[PDB]
Amino acid sequence: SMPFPKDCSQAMLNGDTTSGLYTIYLNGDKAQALEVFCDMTSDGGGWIVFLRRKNGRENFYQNWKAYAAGFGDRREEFWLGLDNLNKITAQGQYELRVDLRDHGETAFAVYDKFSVGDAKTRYKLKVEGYSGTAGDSMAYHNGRSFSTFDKNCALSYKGAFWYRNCHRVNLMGRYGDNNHSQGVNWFHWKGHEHSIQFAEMKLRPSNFRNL
Ligand SMILES: Cc1nccn1Cc1cccc(C#N)c1
Repeated sequence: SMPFPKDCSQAMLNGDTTSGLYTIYLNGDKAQALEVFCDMTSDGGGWIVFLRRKNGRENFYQNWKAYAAGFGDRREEFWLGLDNLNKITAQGQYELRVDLRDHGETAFAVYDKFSVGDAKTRYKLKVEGYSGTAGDSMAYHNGRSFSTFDKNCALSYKGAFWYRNCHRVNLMGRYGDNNHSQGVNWFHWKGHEHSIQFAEMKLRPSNFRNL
């Protein structure tokens, strides 16, 4: 095993094959411990989950400092934090996976290249290299800074995202809200008038597929 695994891929190769909470260490530094949820089953596992929607119990209409730091219950609905995402994606070349489920239907999106810039970039999104079944709804968002109501799409849709004008993805939107663009949306799968029951966003090294 590795003593200070820097993501869920290094924690999995540590032979831990059960999904759940694991400690990772940013840059492999024992002083930068972070508790994460590892999805060890989806497409080979080793995924850090950074967003989960499943029941509408958690409030996602939260401010910049909350989106920077992270919030929620890692075992249920939560947001990992933009500072964490910046520090993880800085460690190497990461891939994004999005898993969606609604009334028994599932879809997914993978982006071969995924990064989140630091606070001086207002946590700029990079997403490239789409494959999957959900439809490429992140392309619209590529290169955009993060937006919250206090730093306006976040206000208009009462959510937070790498908003443009405004969204094709709104996975931090209002749970079960089928009103146009208000809900947990992935436009090129279920449009803007259908809030998705279950959503996870997760990341791991892009080279994991053949390591
Ligand atoms: C540890 C801590 N103190 C304040 C904010 N955070 C970050 C946080 C909170 C809840 C869930 C996640 C995840 N994943 C991250």
